[PDB]
Amino acid sequence: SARVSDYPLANKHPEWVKTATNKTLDDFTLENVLSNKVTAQDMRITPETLRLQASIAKDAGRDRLAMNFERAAELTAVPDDRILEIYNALRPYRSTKEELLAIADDLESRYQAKICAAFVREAATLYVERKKLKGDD
Amino acid sequence: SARVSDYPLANKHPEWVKTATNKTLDDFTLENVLSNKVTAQDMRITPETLRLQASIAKDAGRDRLAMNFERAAELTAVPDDRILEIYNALRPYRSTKEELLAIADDLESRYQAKICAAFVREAATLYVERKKLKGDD
Amino acid sequence: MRSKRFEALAKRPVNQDGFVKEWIEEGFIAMESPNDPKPSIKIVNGAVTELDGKPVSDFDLIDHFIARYGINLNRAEEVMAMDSVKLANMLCDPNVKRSEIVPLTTAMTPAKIVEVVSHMNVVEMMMAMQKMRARRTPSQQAHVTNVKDNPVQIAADAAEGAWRGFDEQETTVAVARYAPFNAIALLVGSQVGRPGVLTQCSLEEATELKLGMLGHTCYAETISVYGTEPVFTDGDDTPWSKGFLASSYASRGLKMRFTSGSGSEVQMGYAEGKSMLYLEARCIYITKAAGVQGLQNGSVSCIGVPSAVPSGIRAVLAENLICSSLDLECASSNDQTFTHSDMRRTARLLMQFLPGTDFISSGYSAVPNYDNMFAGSNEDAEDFDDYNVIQRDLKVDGGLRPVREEDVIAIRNKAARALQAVFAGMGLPPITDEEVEAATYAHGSKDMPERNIVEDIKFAQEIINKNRNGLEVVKALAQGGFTDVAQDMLNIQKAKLTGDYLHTSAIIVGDGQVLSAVNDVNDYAGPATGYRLQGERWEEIKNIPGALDPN
Amino acid sequence: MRSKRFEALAKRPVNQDGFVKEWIEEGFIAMESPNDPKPSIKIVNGAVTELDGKPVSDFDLIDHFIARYGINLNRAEEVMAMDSVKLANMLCDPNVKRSEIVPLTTAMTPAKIVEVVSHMNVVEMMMAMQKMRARRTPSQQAHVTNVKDNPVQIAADAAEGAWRGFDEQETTVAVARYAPFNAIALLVGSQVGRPGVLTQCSLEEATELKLGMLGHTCYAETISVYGTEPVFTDGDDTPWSKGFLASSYASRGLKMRFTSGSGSEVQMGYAEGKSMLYLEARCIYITKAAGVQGLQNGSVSCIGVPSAVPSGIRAVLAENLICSSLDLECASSNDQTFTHSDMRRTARLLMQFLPGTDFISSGYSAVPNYDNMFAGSNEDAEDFDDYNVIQRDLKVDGGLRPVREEDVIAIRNKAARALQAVFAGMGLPPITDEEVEAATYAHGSKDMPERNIVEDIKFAQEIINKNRNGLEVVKALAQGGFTDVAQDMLNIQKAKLTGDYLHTSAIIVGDGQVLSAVNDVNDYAGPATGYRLQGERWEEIKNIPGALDPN
Amino acid sequence: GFLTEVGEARQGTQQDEVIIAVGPAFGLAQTVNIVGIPHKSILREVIAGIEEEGIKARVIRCFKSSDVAFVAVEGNRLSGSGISIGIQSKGTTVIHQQGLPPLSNLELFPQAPLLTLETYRQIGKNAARYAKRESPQPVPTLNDQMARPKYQAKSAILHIKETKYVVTGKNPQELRVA
Amino acid sequence: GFLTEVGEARQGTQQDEVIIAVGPAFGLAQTVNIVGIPHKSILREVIAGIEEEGIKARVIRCFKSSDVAFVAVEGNRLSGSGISIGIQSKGTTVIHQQGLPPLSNLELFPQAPLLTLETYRQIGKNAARYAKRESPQPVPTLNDQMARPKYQAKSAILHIKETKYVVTGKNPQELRV
Ligand SMILES: [K+]
Ligand SMILES: [K+]
Ligand SMILES: [N+]
Ligand SMILES: [N+]
Ligand SMILES: [N+]
Ligand SMILES: [N+]
Repeated sequence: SARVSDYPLANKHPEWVKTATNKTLDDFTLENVLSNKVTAQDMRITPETLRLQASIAKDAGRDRLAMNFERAAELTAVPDDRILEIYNALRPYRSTKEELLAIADDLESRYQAKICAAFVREAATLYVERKKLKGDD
Repeated sequence: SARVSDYPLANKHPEWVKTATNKTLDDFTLENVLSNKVTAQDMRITPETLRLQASIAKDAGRDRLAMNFERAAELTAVPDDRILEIYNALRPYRSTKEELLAIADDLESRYQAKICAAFVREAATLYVERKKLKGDD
Repeated sequence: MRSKRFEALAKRPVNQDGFVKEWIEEGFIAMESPNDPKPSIKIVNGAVTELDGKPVSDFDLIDHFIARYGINLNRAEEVMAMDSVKLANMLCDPNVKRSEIVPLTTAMTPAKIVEVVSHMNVVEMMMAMQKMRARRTPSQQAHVTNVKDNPVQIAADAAEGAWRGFDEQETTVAVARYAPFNAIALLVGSQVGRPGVLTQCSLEEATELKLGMLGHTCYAETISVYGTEPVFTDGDDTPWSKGFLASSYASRGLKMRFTSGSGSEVQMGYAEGKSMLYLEARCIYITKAAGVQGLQNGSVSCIGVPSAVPSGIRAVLAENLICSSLDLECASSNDQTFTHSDMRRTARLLMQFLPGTDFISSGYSAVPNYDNMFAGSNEDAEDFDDYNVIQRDLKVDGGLRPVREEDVIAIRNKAARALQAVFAGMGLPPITDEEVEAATYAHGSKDMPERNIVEDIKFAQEIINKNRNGLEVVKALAQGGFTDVAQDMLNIQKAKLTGDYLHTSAIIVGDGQVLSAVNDVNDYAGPATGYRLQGERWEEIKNIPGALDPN
Repeated sequence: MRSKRFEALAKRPVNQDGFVKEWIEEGFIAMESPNDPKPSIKIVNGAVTELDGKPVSDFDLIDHFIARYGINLNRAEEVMAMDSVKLANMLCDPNVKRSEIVPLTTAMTPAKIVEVVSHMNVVEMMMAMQKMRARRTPSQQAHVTNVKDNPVQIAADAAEGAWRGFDEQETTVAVARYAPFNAIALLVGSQVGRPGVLTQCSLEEATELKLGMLGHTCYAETISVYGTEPVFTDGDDTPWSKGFLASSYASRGLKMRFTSGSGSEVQMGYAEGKSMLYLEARCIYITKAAGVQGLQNGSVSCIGVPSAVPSGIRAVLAENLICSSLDLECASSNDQTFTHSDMRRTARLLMQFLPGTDFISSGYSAVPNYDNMFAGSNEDAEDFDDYNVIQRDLKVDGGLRPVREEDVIAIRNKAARALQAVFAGMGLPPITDEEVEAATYAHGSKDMPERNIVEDIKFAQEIINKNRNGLEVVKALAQGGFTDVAQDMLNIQKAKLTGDYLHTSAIIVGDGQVLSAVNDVNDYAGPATGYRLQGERWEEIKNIPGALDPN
Repeated sequence: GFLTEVGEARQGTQQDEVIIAVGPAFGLAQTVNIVGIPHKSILREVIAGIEEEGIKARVIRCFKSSDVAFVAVEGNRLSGSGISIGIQSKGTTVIHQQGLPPLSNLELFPQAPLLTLETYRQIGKNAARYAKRESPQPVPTLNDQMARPKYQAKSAILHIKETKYVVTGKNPQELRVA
Repeated sequence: GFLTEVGEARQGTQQDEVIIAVGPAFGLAQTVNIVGIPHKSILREVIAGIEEEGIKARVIRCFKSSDVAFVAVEGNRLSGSGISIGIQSKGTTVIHQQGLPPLSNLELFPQAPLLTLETYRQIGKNAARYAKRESPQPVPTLNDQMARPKYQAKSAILHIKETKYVVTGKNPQELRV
């Protein structure tokens, strides 16, 4: 658990910051990019980092910000296209309760995104009540 | 003495404002002006009134204002043209120490404007030191 | 090869304004100058021996006057030791009463109080002003003049100004000899717009006092004071001559205030290396010392000097704050042109407008600026609609209101016929029915028939040389079938007899009701307290022209 | 017969503005409406059963979202019982710490907090905003667009904006398909003006997210939320879809905030009879609930609705205050046209300018308004000199600075050549030397050579369809002889990896140094405390063009 | 009364048509756009621009939502070409394409006050051009910084009024342009 | 150097003259008014306007004060007709009358930037007209609301510089053009 004192990570604990492929903040130089020793696949924020920031946000008195960072940590594992699919699925009149619940299961089982999975189940339940499911318009 | 609880005089104690002719603020109607029962000579603020206001200003925590009202009560007795004469006399390089001291004596003995007389003597003394008497330009 | 971006910016009006780099030597610096004296006070046997690092042996007339009359020496040393930051905090703290502040501020030295407000940014200064303003209710003052000293126009424009909300109006002359006419016109029109509106005619000191003696003015404002002895001398007075003049106006039952403003010393050659704020502080104290109830400051007519240097407009608000904090009525300028930019001038005005002062403007031009004989106001007749809109936008009482053309026209007309009757009665160069209708629909002198200046100038001086007083005007009105206006003028006369309106911030509203800092004590204590725009006044401010009912 | 006075006033620009009379049934009232709910909170077993007079059985998605995530239920009931006037007093009291406030406000219900700020006038609101603003240092955001979606111009203007001081810049498109080009141009130009300047491209949600995934934007701001369920629906989202979208942006290392603003519900047909302020309050809480760090509000694009009614602009400042008080970064609008009057728009701007906010303007137009694709900003390129002058006048840091033509020209040129090299490298429709030089000296698109829109539109879509990411841009720059710019682009990408700039109010200054509310905590405690314009920054603000030296 | 509702609109069978979807009050409760141009003249010109390109024009009225984007989407669903044109009584117009997100489009005209009858003809023409799967130059961008200052309040009010004719679940109605 | 100091100016003998009193730096430290008009051209035109009326013109330099009002007064006391014309290097001009309060006058021109050579000729002729004890139509009122915005700062600077040449107690000096 990091705290305000530990922030900014880039300044206080740069070593705490490692990428998906496991590269250092320093490894991202023009050269390593031109020689491809580092590529787009090495430049994604890790769920670890996001969780260190949620800790700092919590220490800064921002629980909701931390919660958001928590969910974000879970989503770093979800493919770009799948993220867009989920988001669209949550928009008004797009899905059926079943499809949302199905999205939830996938999030939890395939991605271990428990937090996000419950968020989606909650939406599903409320979407029924407030009529924002496919066919409700 | 007149208090802030007595202000506005016109509202609280109208009778406190009467001319030396026992005329009241109400006798100042167009009628009495067209019939001349009331003239420009009946329309001057009396030293009594001004002293009532000085009291009120003092009660309002404004001593400088009351002091100004006190000097004003003294000047209600000085002729318009004499007022103008004194004022001019106090302007830069207009008079000599003697003339100012002379004005002072006049104020004190002829108009019994004690306070204003001292004010002028004070000026006279400082005008010497600061060089604002005639010939100092 | 020029950048079209900068060519577009180069054409901007704001770039026509006069800007300069600080010149510490000649006091060409708004405030917080290095040459300004450090606050200090040394009292012996009840008399100041040292004031702001200066020994009494070197006191000039201003030091002397300030030291002897301007400072509450009983708490002077006590407050001097207090922390200026702490004091500045108290000014804007919504929870420190104005009544708790004044005893401390009126005990500070010029340098001390300047040091205090200098620790503040404009948001803090406004927060403080709403609390320090003497009168609880804010008000406005307008200029009513024209390039031809045309009396018919003045009476008309004056009646409109009064109709729009101005509680104090002021006129002046292009050609001095015209004064009596202007003053009478102003007085007559104002009373038609709204009985109670106080009127003044700004002239040379001695001349203006006589005009008041003759009964053609309700009060006087431009009774000047200056920050340095040399400049005060060129002003043709001393702290004593002006103090005397202050008590003379009072002895005639006339309300008055002094006029000062940042930058005048610089404009007149002798700033004595001090900042405009420091010098202006001296003027504020001279005013206090004299026993004068209010002051017209905030640079006023020399607005172009502090505005040309850094933090100039912030300094302008600072001096207004020093004034109110010293328990003095403040007619906060916003009456003189200093910029070609609407954005810039609006920013300058909002400093006083937002928090509100005794007189948000001590000269909003009630006529288009080409007719403004004070060389232009920060606002004029053409801004009226915008002013009512900003009042509506921010829910701020700017002291004015939206009006109907039909009403304005009627009032302007009644004011022209009223004056016509006065001129006929007193046997002065006649006002033709053409001039009357012209003045009824004019926007400025451009719409007025040319008058015989030489003839008016004659009869104008005659009123003075033959001591023709205001009663002649009251009678002419009465015989002219204007019994109403005549009584109104008499009622104004009554006020001078009772002296109520001689008190701090006093103005006359409603049915000849004085409204001053005595009976309308500002009681600001944070949100939901103090003056609040609401009720009928709010409804009045809300109803501007163009507000379509969405149905 | 017409009064010339009113004819002159009738021609006034402000009279071209749209004004309306309150229509309470359709929520066409800025704030303090009678249909607004009274504050209330009822919690059972840690779950709200009643929110502002509304029973949970009736909650819409907004109520549900707010009740469950937006309010600290631990202190909710305690704060509800507190006196709203006392609370409002605490907001503007310079001696009540921001850290003491936040725990209370973040526990209030939408109606509760609205009731509090409504007890305030704009002066008290500003006094509070200077203390409630999350980041200690104020900042600015600019619009960088043009009617032709011309990429060369965008790059140049972006470089200038960055040079003038903007720490966040935003572009958008006239023709959607152009987006990729605008985004890249904006990002390239900005980094040339000042490495660290964050950039965004406002598009339809799903589209904007993908553009951020491809690496062509630094953050996203126009992630909308609404005050009523039916309007949120036509907005094509729910509190959950947006909350999810917020977490998605964060999971890619991108900083983001929501966008709302008074009047949107009215503009979109369903105000549900509530005041613009109450509904906006719900948006502010929707934002807090979602875990989003900041919010762009203060009416924003619907500024024409609240400004048409009484106290509209006062309501705009109030919503900005609700935002900051709720411990959220606030990009305070001042980015949209609502009036033909310079005076009027200036007044609206000063409400945030004077006290300072995280982003004084969330879209000051860095190009002349004819090129502003958000249908006009409350300020634009032609106001640049006036803005620097007001800064100098009031000694207020507006986040910008005076600049030299020679410098602007250079930076604008380097940005055109850089983008040219980017386009050549990625094999996009070429940028000819004519276009480069044109962009170097342009003031707007009128000065730019016509481009093959059909061709650009093609390659623009290709970048999307073939998922061409920002690395292609970094390499093109490197091989194009712009090693420095490529590195800078890289450094900005490294910021996304660390997550530091995802915190409240974060921006990147100096040498890749994040500046947020975490390491730049606002510590306002009255005069001489908190942020103060001074030192070299003040010197920078003072040196505007035209300042002559008297010597 | 130039518009007559003739039963629920059905999906288009041939790709040579473009659907014009208008708000629930278009031609009814409201008969002119934000700046006075009669609805009849507007539709006529849009129709003209479409046919002028060799494409058929089919007009329907949407009720599920008064929002112009959704009105257009309801339309592109029934369009044999997949291209439709949404128009609110106040004038706002959009060129939509079946398959695009609701709040996305091919071309948008965000400032109703600036559209002229020539503009409406241009819109219908480009729509017909998109139906023929061509890549027409976008209709020139119209932008007036003072548009909102002068008409936003009116725009909101007109929309408030049209929205009163919104009916949830009520499918589009094909119209007979008398 | 069109001006030469010829000893302390003496009181006027006949009422057929009008005195032109100019600041201590007029024609010296400063040679043009606030808007570039050469002092020589201004003086020449004022003199012309004077004589064109049949009155003699006598030019003097005041030192006691740089204030235009007092400069004019120092002059009206030596004027055989009692009328004088004060002019500061920056251009500000005033028509004074012996016996009038220092800060009062017959005619004043408070906006130097708006004065043209034709105006200065008008000034000189009305002055000569006042010396003949006539009642001339006052010179048309010139007023520019932007005058101050553009020139007040400059005005103050110029005046600050001319004031450096003020000498207390030093009586006026007769001038030769
Ligand atoms: K005034
Ligand atoms: K923005
Ligand atoms: N005066
Ligand atoms: N001053
Ligand atoms: N967006
Ligand atoms: N909102």
